[PDB]
Amino acid sequence: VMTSDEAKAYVQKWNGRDLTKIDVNSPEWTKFAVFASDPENQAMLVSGGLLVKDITKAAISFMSRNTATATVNASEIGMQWGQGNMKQGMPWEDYVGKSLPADARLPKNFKIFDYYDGATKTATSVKSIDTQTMAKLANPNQVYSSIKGNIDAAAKFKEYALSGRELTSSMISNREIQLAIPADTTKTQWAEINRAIEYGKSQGVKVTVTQVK
Ligand SMILES: [Cl-]
Ligand SMILES: [Zn+2]
Repeated sequence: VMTSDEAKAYVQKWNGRDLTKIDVNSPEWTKFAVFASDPENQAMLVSGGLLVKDITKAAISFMSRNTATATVNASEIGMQWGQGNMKQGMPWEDYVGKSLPADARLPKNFKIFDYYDGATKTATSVKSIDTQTMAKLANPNQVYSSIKGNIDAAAKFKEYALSGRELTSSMISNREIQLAIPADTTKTQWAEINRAIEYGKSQGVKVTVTQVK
């Protein structure tokens, strides 16, 4: 996690340089982008004078970009937003199921994960978040914390054995979350989503996002 010292020195280093030379997979860019988009640092960076710098502006817009891996029509996977779990979460979960191996689906009450593929040692949790509720639209950091909770759950998992079937963490190499969001998700919500995704990486959890319109 980036300290003010580190952020200040990083900004100084990039003054008057071409920003296209920035490796957006480098650990330092990643840390700075997280630092600079975390809104508990906004007034800090603004009134501190770091926001006038191109790299700081570039970090913010980078974290606000749409990082959805796919876009799917709700009407084609039997899904609706905001009409209750049966028409939202469950069709989402079945749709993910059709794209994973035929052996992968875990029993209904299995804890935390929904799918597991032994061929790749990949355990998958399936989630949907309606970003268009009055709460999520008007309350900063709720989208973030919701995804964070899912991430920590997935990383916390050690072992679950239910009615003759068990999965242990020694057999989980990849932890993934397949997250669905509505396509009218806002720029500010995308910042939260990307911060959550990056936090996912540090916990060894891959968060993949599909926009459902
Ligand atoms: Cl456990
Ligand atoms: Zn489930």
